[PDB]
Amino acid sequence: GISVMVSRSNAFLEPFSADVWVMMFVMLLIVSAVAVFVFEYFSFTIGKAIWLLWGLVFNNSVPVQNPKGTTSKIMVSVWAFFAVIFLASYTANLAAFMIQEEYVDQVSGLSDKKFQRPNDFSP
Amino acid sequence: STLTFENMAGVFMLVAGGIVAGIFLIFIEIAYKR
Repeated sequence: GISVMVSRSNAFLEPFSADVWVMMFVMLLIVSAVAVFVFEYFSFTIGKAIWLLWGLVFNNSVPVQNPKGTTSKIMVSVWAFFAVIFLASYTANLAAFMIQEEYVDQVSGLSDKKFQRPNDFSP
Repeated sequence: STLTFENMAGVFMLVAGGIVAGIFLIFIEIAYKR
């Protein structure tokens, strides 16, 4: 027939999809309400307690207060290991997309605009 | 011819299960305090 020969060429949400990012948004409201509701009964909160429970999502060494309570911090310990298994899952799938990497290519055939455009199409 | 909730779907039930189980242990501390 007739073909064209070319050389070979040399996005955080691109791995996975938009399906995941609509979930932890719920956890943002849920975890914030849980801590205040537990603290409200026994009797911070919006001002400061929101920092720790969102900060727990990220394994960072930021110096922050540690709320006391024999049972108050029991659930946050349960809430603690949800993130590590989440992030380990959240990074394992990333390597899969490098396995599933595609070739971007440049043209689609003789009928492409680039071939049909002598000038006015960059260099 | 990109996972789904899958394991996280049961996590939320465990997350919700912890919330209802939280009030169970709330009275336990009160029980020993009295």
